[PDB]
Amino acid sequence: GLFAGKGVLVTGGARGIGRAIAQAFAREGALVALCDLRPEGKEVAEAIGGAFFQVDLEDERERVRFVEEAAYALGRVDVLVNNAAIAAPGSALTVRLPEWRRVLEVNLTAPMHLSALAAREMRKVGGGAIVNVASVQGLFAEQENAAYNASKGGLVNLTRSLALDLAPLRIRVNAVAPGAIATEAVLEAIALSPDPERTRRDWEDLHALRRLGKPEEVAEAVLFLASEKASFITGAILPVDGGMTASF
Amino acid sequence: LFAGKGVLVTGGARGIGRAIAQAFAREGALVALCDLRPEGKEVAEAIGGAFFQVDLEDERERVRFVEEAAYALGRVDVLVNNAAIAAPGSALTVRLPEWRRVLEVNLTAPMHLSALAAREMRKVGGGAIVNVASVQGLFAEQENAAYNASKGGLVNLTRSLALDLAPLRIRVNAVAPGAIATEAVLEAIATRRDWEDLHALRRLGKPEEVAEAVLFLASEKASFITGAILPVDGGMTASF
Amino acid sequence: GLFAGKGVLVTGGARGIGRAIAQAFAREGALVALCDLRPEGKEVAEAIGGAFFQVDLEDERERVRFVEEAAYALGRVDVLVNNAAIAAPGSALTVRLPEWRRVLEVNLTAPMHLSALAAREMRKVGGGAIVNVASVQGLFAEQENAAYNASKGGLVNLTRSLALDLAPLRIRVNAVAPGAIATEAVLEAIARRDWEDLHALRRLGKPEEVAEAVLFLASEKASFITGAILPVDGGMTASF
Amino acid sequence: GLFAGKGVLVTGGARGIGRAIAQAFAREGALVALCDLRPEGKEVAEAIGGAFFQVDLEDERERVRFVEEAAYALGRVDVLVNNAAIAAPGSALTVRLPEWRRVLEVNLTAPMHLSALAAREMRKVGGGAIVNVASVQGLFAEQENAAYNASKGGLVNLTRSLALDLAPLRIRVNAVAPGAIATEAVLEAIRTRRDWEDLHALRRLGKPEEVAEAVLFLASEKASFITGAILPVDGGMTASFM
Ligand SMILES: NC(=O)c1ccc[n+]([C@@H]2O[C@H](COP(=O)([O-])OP(=O)(O)OC[C@H]3O[C@@H](n4cnc5c(N)ncnc54)[C@H](O)[C@@H]3O)[C@@H](O)[C@H]2O)c1
Ligand SMILES: NC(=O)c1ccc[n+]([C@@H]2O[C@H](COP(=O)([O-])OP(=O)(O)OC[C@H]3O[C@@H](n4cnc5c(N)ncnc54)[C@H](O)[C@@H]3O)[C@@H](O)[C@H]2O)c1
Ligand SMILES: NC(=O)c1ccc[n+]([C@@H]2O[C@H](COP(=O)([O-])OP(=O)(O)OC[C@H]3O[C@@H](n4cnc5c(N)ncnc54)[C@H](O)[C@@H]3O)[C@@H](O)[C@H]2O)c1
Ligand SMILES: NC(=O)c1ccc[n+]([C@@H]2O[C@H](COP(=O)([O-])OP(=O)(O)OC[C@H]3O[C@@H](n4cnc5c(N)ncnc54)[C@H](O)[C@@H]3O)[C@@H](O)[C@H]2O)c1
Repeated sequence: GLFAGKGVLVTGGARGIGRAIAQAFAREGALVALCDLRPEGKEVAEAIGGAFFQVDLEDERERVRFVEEAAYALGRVDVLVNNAAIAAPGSALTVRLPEWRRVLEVNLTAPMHLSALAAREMRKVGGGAIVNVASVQGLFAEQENAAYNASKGGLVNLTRSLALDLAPLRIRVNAVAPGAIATEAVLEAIALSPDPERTRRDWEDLHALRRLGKPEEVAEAVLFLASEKASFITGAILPVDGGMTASF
Repeated sequence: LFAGKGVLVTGGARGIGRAIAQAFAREGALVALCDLRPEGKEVAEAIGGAFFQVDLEDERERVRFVEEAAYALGRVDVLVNNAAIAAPGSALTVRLPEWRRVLEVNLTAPMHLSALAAREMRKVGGGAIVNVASVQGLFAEQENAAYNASKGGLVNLTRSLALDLAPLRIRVNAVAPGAIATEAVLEAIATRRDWEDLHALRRLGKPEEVAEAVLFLASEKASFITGAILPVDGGMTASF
Repeated sequence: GLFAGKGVLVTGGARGIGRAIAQAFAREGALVALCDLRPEGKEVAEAIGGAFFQVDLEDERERVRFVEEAAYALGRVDVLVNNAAIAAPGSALTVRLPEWRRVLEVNLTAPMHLSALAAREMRKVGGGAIVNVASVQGLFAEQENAAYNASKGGLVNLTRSLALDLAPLRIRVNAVAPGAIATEAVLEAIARRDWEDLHALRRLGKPEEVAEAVLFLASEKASFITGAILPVDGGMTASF
Repeated sequence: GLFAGKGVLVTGGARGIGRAIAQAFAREGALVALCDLRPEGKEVAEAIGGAFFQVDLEDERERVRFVEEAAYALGRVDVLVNNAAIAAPGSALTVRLPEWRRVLEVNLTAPMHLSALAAREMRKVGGGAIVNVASVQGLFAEQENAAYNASKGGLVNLTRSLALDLAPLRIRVNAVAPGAIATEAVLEAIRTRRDWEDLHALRRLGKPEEVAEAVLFLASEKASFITGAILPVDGGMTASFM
């Protein structure tokens, strides 16, 4: 397929969007290596004949291990998808500094570090592509979600920085900015709200298509940006939000 | 990807438009392209599509194009608004007639054609529209006022269309190309290194590269993408 | 008087934001020349001690006449505020072409033309400033308001174009992008809570609040600000 | 003037834009408290009749102490300007993790923490305003300046987050995004002159005072319906790429 025999690294591929991305790449012929804190990642890799590495991306040593083991296992690195991320509820008034720093480490520092590590391996095969999974919440903010909004905002401009600095290595770097996608994490957030039915309706209506997106739909955008079909696209931020950011 | 689907492409005689027409035809689509330039005839023949000589500045001609194209293809599933013109000059030098002509072709025409095409798309349960804007619709350049204003208008019109056509199951997006090596560019030059260095990839883009982005946005693979503006500029807009 | 003795042109100053802008400049000692199609602009001018010109900005001849007569009355032109605008309800599917074209003429072509005309007067005094009143609806769209969305989107990029081309004449050009403001025009459309909830401040803005932003951008305090689009929306565009 | 009797906190006020900002607020009648790691900030405070606090903004304990002592000295806190910042040359390929983290701490975490601390003081006087000094490099990137581009990008969206969360406390939060400003640091780093200047439509570098004027406006009541906004003060740099 579009990625036959290509080595693809996907962070946080145990479930949700990451899992959809890992499966999409496998369906296109890629040799996939994914990591996650969740042991369920093992099953995902088994189903797609890929490799799984249980990794805590908050730790710089673990990030180094993941790229090394993935590179050795796959034999090459062509694509890196920075999908793993976390959040810490609260505005600047109540978020605790340690939790805030942890979100910045996992959501912003990790993608920066992993991109550098992956780039050095891509150099061996003449280049490659990196896709960062940001969010519409990296372009705009929401109440009580300071750490997430700050870190994703940083990820958006980091994507531009990486695009400029890695262009010489023939590595393109882009990001997708999803709107509300029906992943386990979102279904949980909705189900645990005081009025789940109402919440679901409200979230759906944030999009022009009046429905939540599907993980597979975000995966298709990532696949496109990581493919040679997007050869003149780099440093771009692509919203995959069913029209959310087109109107208030 | 588009086997048997009806696709309308404006300004398909050369450059990006021609590449777009060829790309859809390669994917099995029934393509109807229009242009003022007669060479569009050979493009249609080479890809097995239909050519219509149309002056998009004229509203009657726009109505005629969609009617004739719909009849010829049998259905309309995708519309690509690619045709455009420019009128050199700042607000201080541009003449009103030429300014209005640029707005008619670059902004009014896409609005009108989208409405006409949408009515046909309703017959097949929806579809997709892709507008070819420009980085010069998100930013400006010296002495190119009509182009900058019309393309800026096209960018927000894309958002408007996305909102109003969502109920009809029609997605609407736009691509914003940077410097692409088309006849128009390989004419304005007729500078070289300057334009190339405007991008991080340090080279001009190829028409085919913009076409691939257009095909993606027009495809079901972009099912949750609407109202979006995608730069295809080799990293130009990522830095100054 | 931050603008004491300076000549200021304000379009659409009979009511709403335009009226507030005219009053603000007058309060600061400026010689204000405001135009509008509505007759009540006369009373506004009388109350602030300025000059009123009943003009139909859709007419290019009247636009030329306005700047010429206003310049003569004031003795000099230092600032131009393009505030006049109209809308045509409807999506691309229902808007009439003639109405769409008229919205483009008044909302986009008129500001382009007036800026050029005013710039020639500002040259006499070594430069000046132009402030275009765009809208959040020039950066984003809403349902059934295609003409307004497209024209305001064009006005946003035209502001960038003008800033680039007029810098040589030492004329800064910026735009304000107001969110929901409590003007009679808005009060009519409404005839509430939802519109207020669109802003983080949870209230509609006052015309006077938009005027203050306009005066800032038109002042020397904003000497290194040009080609900028400043939202005056109570936080609306900061979140969904 | 616009800030007569108002308590204003300015970070990194020893030199450059921060110094221009402190001087501007004092010029408008404000009671200014500025901090900086550089001891010469004392001179700025003395010149404008304000208060100086030597502070290492990378340290959370010193940040808490700064707001506490500044609030005590001024008697009230109405405005906070997050101006202090640092950079760490290098792309993601060459930057050292520790320096990258330090840049995030000073450029992004510090403004977040300080905004929270200052907001609690503003609540005592019915609200206030916060202005973050971002950069055009928070909206776009440049070569080999990853830490700065990432932190400023985060600061831009943090500005939106703060605006949404502090609105109820009647606190507006906005940011300015300066282009090339002729600070002593920039004047020393400098064909090179012409190139940097030609990045702006005005074809010249901006003055620190010009950025200060925008900050004053956004922090004033004249900007009462402006919050969560990012205002470029770049002489037209971001209006064009050619
Ligand atoms: N679902 C949405 O609506 C939505 C919208 C916008 C952006 N996104 C982004 O999409 C991505 C995935 O979202 P999701 O909904 O699938 O969420 P998710 O909770 O499933 O998170 C992604 C994966 O990251 C893993 N992970 C988190 N911290 C880790 C760490 N320190 N080490 C290793 N693995 C770690 C998690 O275990 C999880 O499997 C994220 O970057 C998220 O910010 C999602
Ligand atoms: N080439 C670039 O670098 C570049 C950059 C940004 C945006 N774009 C956009 O891409 C599109 C195509 O660009 P291009 O470089 O191929 O230019 P082009 O000169 O080849 O123009 C496209 C086609 O439009 C046709 N056309 C123009 N006015 C027409 C009318 N009234 N009726 C019918 N046909 C008409 C022309 O004959 C031409 O074949 C345009 O919308 C342009 O604005 C191009
Ligand atoms: N009110 C809001 O919420 C809001 C929000 C965003 C942007 N805006 C913008 O602010 C500006 C003023 O808005 P407003 O609410 O006061 O509206 P308004 O209805 O009062 O319109 C402004 C003035 O323009 C005049 N005008 C219109 N067409 C004219 C023509 N051809 N010749 C001469 N005068 C003409 C009108 O008579 C009116 O007095 C407009 O540019 C509008 O798009 C307003
Ligand atoms: N100079 C420019 O061209 C330019 C352009 C865009 C944005 N900016 C922004 O404007 C602001 C000021 O820039 P500047 O040019 O005056 O730079 P600067 O080097 O003078 O730095 C500002 C001040 O911050 C202080 N500072 C740095 N780290 C500190 C710490 N840990 N604790 C306490 N004080 C600390 C420095 O001592 C200095 O006095 C910054 O936020 C910068 O990113 C500057």
